Amino acid sequence: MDFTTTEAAQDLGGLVDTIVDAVCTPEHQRELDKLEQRFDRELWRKLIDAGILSSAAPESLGGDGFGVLEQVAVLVALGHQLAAVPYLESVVLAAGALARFGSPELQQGWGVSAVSGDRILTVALDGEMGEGPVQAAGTGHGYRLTGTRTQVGYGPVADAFLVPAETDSGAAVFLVAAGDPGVAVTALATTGLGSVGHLELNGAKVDAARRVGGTDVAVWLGTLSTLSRTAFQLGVLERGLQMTAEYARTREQFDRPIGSFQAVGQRLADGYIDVKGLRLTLTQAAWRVAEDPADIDVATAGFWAAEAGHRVAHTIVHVHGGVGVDTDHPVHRYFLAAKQTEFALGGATGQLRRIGRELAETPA
Amino acid sequence: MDFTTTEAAQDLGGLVDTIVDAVCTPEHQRELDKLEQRFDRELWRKLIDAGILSSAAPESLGGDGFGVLEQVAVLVALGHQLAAVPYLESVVLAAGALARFGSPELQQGWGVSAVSGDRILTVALDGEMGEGPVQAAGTGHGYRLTGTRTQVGYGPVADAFLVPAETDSGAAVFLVAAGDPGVAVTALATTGLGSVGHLELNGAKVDAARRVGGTDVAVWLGTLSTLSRTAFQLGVLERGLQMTAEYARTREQFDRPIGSFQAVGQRLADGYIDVKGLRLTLTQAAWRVAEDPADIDVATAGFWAAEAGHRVAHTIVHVHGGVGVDTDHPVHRYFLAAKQTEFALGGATGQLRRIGRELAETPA
Amino acid sequence: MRISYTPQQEELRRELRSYFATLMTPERREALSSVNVYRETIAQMGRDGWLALGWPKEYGGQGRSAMDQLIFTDEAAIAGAPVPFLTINSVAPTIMAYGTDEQKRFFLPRIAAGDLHFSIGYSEPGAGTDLANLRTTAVRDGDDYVVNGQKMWTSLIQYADYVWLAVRTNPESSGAKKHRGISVLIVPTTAEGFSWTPVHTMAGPDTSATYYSDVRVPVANRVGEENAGWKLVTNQLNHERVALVSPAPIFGCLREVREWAQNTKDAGGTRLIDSEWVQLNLARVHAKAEVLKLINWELASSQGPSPADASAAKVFGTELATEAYRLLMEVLGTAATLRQNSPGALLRGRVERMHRACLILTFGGGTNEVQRDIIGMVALGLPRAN
Amino acid sequence: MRISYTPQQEELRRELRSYFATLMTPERREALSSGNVYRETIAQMGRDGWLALGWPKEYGGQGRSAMDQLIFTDEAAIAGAPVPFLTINSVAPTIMAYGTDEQKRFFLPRIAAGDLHFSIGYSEPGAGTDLANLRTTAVRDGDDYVVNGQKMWTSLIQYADYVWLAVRTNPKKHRGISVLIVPTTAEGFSWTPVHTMAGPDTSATYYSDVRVPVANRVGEENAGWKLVTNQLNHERVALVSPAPIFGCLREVREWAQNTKDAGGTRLIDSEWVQLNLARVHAKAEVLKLINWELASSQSGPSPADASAAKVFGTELATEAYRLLMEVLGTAATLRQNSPGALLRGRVERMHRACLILTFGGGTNEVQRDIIGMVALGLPRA
Ligand SMILES: Cc1cc2c(cc1C)N(C[C@H](O)[C@H](O)[C@H](O)COP(=O)(O)OP(=O)(O)OC[C@H]1O[C@@H](n3cnc4c(N)ncnc43)[C@H](O)[C@@H]1O)c1[nH]c(=O)[nH]c(=O)c1N2
Ligand SMILES: Cc1cc2c(cc1C)N(C[C@H](O)[C@H](O)[C@H](O)COP(=O)(O)OP(=O)(O)OC[C@H]1O[C@@H](n3cnc4c(N)ncnc43)[C@H](O)[C@@H]1O)c1[nH]c(=O)[nH]c(=O)c1N2
Repeated sequence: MDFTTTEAAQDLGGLVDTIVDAVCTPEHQRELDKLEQRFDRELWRKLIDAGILSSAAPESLGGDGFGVLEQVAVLVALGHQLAAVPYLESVVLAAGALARFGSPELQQGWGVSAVSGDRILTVALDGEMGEGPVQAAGTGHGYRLTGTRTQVGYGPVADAFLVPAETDSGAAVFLVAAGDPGVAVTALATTGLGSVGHLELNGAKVDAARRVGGTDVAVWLGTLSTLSRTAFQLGVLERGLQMTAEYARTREQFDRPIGSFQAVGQRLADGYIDVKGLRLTLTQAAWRVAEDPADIDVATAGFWAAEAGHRVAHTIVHVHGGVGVDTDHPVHRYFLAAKQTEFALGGATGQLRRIGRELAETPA
Repeated sequence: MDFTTTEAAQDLGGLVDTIVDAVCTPEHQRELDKLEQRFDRELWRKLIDAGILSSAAPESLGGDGFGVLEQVAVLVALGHQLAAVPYLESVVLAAGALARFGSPELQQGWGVSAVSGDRILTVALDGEMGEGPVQAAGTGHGYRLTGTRTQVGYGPVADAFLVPAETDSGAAVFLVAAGDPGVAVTALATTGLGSVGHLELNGAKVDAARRVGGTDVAVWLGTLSTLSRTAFQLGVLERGLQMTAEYARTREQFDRPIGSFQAVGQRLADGYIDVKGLRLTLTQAAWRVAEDPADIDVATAGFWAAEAGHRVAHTIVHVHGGVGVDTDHPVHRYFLAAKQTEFALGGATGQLRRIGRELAETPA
Repeated sequence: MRISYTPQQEELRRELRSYFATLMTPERREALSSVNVYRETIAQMGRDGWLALGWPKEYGGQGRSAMDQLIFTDEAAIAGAPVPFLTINSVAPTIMAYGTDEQKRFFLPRIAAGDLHFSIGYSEPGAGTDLANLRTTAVRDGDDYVVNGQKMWTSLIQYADYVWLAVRTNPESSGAKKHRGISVLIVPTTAEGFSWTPVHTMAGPDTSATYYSDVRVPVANRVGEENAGWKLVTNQLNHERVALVSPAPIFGCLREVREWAQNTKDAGGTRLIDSEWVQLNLARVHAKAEVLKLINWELASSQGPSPADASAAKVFGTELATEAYRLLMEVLGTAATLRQNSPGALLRGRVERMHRACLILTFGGGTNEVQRDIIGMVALGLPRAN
Repeated sequence: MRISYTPQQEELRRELRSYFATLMTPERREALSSGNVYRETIAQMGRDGWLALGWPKEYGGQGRSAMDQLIFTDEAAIAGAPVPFLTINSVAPTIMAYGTDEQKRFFLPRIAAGDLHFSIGYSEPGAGTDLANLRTTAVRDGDDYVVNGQKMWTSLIQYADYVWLAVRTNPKKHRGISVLIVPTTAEGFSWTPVHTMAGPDTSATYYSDVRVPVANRVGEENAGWKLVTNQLNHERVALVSPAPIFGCLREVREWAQNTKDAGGTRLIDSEWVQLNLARVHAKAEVLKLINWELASSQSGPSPADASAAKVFGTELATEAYRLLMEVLGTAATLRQNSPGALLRGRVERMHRACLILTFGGGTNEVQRDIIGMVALGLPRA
């Protein structure tokens, strides 16, 4: 038993924290608020230049070959400052799937370009409520895809999307370029105010070589998506909680720090407990996925990301009072980011449902 | 709009309180703990002699004709001292059902007898986990009942039971005497430590005239059972909470009342809120039932009895510390009684499930 | 004993439901919820008699009950109508109870008509929950007070004709803070030395900071006696009705999500509402919102109501909102975080909108920790914790 | 990085599972669930080497890690083995750290062998969470202290050979305290039973002019506060095992898999049951993980994490046993002795047994104050 993360994870995490601390000042966050698409190009360029994208990407795509633990470390460090960059979508998920499942042809063009930061890839796992999956009809040269996918992270600024769809052979995942005919991306306005899109495929033709793989690709993407968003959530909540503690030591009412009222301390301690729970379950889940079954440990940590998310986001705001909602202060964005991820995970209940099914199906 | 109960209810509640306060001393409660069956014969006699049983019973059974509000007041007052008498089982439920649905023959013997306090009736609504309903085969003329029921209040000291059972014609409710052949009652040891039985019917013959009625009887009994247990729970929790507050006002540690630590005050306030929620929903549900749906209002209050029950019971013990578990003190029995009723209601989740079904089935 | 609306109350509900549906059209809402309409809307409600519904007949009102007022609050909440509650439920009855005759004749009918608007100037950067810490000062100079300081969170100031301003009189004496010796002044927003700057929130509403630089107002603008304003600003003697947290938005969101789940399929082709988990979420919302409805009915029918029950309702209801909108958002799935006016928003983004709007209420209106201290002391006899 | 037991930790776990299955026979379990079995059982564990597992080799122990101790605790909890933890994890190491050479030679090997039993005489009626308020006094008379007062909640006294007694040797409040070893044979010592709804019996103890040698004092006069509050961490972190929660979850889950609901569908096929069980699982995982971290990091863990684990785990128990009792339906409240009890009434038993832990071992409100001060830098309230 040993909870120390790798030396490479600690080094990456530390370097990313130095970078986001320098770049994501309170003023910088306010400037990002004015963009039509919240994508922090300055940050992204500094991360590319420092080697962050290539560090935990496969050697086949030009990376240094670190893996899931190091990706988790980067995501937690990014979360600290609500980083508006598609590390998760492009490197962890899209490039990860090309490297694991895709042809050398998909790797060497799209894969390599994602890892170098020249292109932005994303994945489109979520459907609109009440609608069925994307349908992929077989043509001569390939496929025609018809359907929609929503809540696509960085959709409006992405070069291409990995899209699950039903085929005559069963489920598969296709790479669909933003410029293919029959492809339309519509910007969405979400709680978190991030870059998010709706993807409409209206007979979008794709060549056979755009098929990344079969049903195993979507499963892997689902798992890593929960894990990765859990990591980013930890960073959001860890920093949020710390900011709130520091506020409670500073803000005085009734001639004393609000942090000296036992009601406030009790609530902030429960926050520490929630964040610690998230931290520990994320650690277990990440070690399990690195093992390479993990589904239940991942869902446990996902539950914690949603659950700590709800309680800690509310605590952050309540203890700050007016300052917690005033958009001249940085506090408010921690609530928004925590909530966007809470429901991107399907909520506490969606994650508990995946756990409960496993407990039902596998004999005790 | 008016939330104040009737003058009669206030007068009954008050009289019951003076009675249970005089009889249910801490020494008396300890004596009850030594009995094989927790049935407070001295209290029961005082209630009979004071006219409490007959006051809110129908005139057809020899009562004074007050109704559900006045029954509720009595149940809440009983709850205050964890009264070990079958008021709920015998007078509210069993006699109530004979009066509303049964033949003049069932009313004038068994009914009148329950209301005078000469016999103890109860009802057996709950089945054993994993087993089906009692089955009533047509003799005829009459019926053979085969099956079990469990968690029967006052089962081991009851003269007769109302038992729901499936017939060819559908569901019906039968009066079964403790002495009928094929009838066996086994004493159960439960969290609450109250008089509770298991009922086995092995081809128990009953005459046609023992059929109380059809499916509407079982529905009415299910509804009134939830409502009456909710009322008794309010009495348990409001007194529990008051005792805890009094303790906290006087017990000192660190040279000050434990009640002066803000953490304690916040938790006791949340306790007041929960108890108040229970009081309010009980009020609505009792008013609605007195009116004749009511079913959803009653499940809402049942949810509150289970939910407040869990939280308030725990609060009562935690804030008392060791005194809260020491059987030389009366505090512990409030936890036990709260928990017995929580699960007799099916738990918070059972009650929510009934609500959710109605919200699903009835168009919004 | 009656736990339902009377026929007359039902008729009022129907009347208000229809009234607000004609007043709060999509066009009017669009206009109010974006960066003319606000003043016209209020003047219309004034002409129609709704602003003075609850005032005594002696002061031009209809004399209606606290229950009728509750109905009005709920139906306004249902429609999104921007009723200036603090002006009509606090400013005006405070003038009625403690004002001079000249204040009564000038302000009351112009407030009732909806032609005159107030903002509440209580809070400061150093006086939020601890309002007794306010430092904005008013110094006597002839027949005027000279006012210096600043307020924070001064809402609706861009429409305001006057600030209802809490000030510290006799700053010279250094009277102990525990005496709460403040005064209330009516300050016109035309006064020289007055200015404001906008404040934006994530919760939704805009508000402001206001500033007072040697602002001169007549002593005749003081409401109540010098240093006796605390009671005015905290409703200490119950001259106002209890401020209620309406359950109507929680029930409305529940109703709309419930209806949507009845008419929408999951992957398998089943109605969404036929899932047990969805039913449990909606049920919890129902069973808890019932408490907020009932406690408010009791409070309104009680009109004093115990300060413990007023505090209980406010804590319970504002905590509940955070919980309820969460449970509902889980049901809405991939649509949950789509804001009003995003493509793909469901139910007009109402649930997402409320989950952010309700954030201000837990710490506003007396923060929930302080409310719980009140419940403990008043209802349970607990001793002071600080 | 490894979030699993090493081979050696796994073999210890495996060994203990088997050892406790063989020790806790049905005859022995029956007998403990009603000199006798309690003393014989402890003497057997002592002979088998388990009582000194965690002690330094210098004092006859095996010198094993905090992780090994955690494993021991868990497997004892799984078996219901009545390990005298306070005697072996607090009394003994306090003697090791602050005792005279004579105390060390007499007490340590008799404790390790399981032949000598202690009770902890800290609390009094007026000194619970505020232990520094204790008033039981010890006054010097020649080579003896003369002890007068009373203790409350003095557990396991009926088997005790000695009381580990906190006394006031000076009438700040925290600075006037010493620890005395007091034989239960002493003249002027008596006790009366205290029964609890939670399950375990305990006692009140009384000390009427009780004489004990000054040689029975452990540490320096008036320096006993340090001893009794583990101020210098001479003891390992007290852990709240998750093993009973996971055990109950497992048993309920199996039962729900093998039992029909209305219709002949398995009980576990209900979505509500799955959500209850999932919640138990997901939360019990945190208790498992935080304890693993605490133990593997003593290879000091933050006082904040120790407090966090204790609050989280003692609160979790009250929530978990509720959720499992919902699943058990009409069987939930059946106690262990009862006809119809399911799973031997284990879940019902645990829902009452866990009540003492929220206020015991430093009450949760205080534990949260520590987290706030230590982890979050909050000021004294
Ligand atoms: C959008 C908007 C709109 C308005 C207002 C605010 C905002 C955000 N308000 C003022 C609002 O009502 C104000 O925020 C509160 O009244 C509280 O003050 P602070 O925000 O400074 O929180 P403050 O710093 O006082 O408190 C922050 C937190 O500290 C803790 N705390 C404080 N005291 C405590 C105690 N005694 N015990 C335990 N914990 C304690 C609580 O967690 C509390 O929530 C206002 N005002 C006005 O004058 N006119 C107006 O129109 C409006 N409208
Ligand atoms: C069955 C059993 C067995 C044992 C013991 C008890 C019991 C019930 N104990 C003692 C037990 O650990 C003890 O009850 C606690 O250490 C607390 O003391 P009180 O019961 O007096 O509660 P106390 O009256 O101190 O506390 C009651 C409540 O008040 C609140 N409170 C108190 N202080 C507070 C603060 N600072 N801030 C906020 N809230 C506060 C908390 O809610 C707390 O639970 C013991 N002792 C011993 O010497 N030897 C033994 O063997 C045992 N074993």
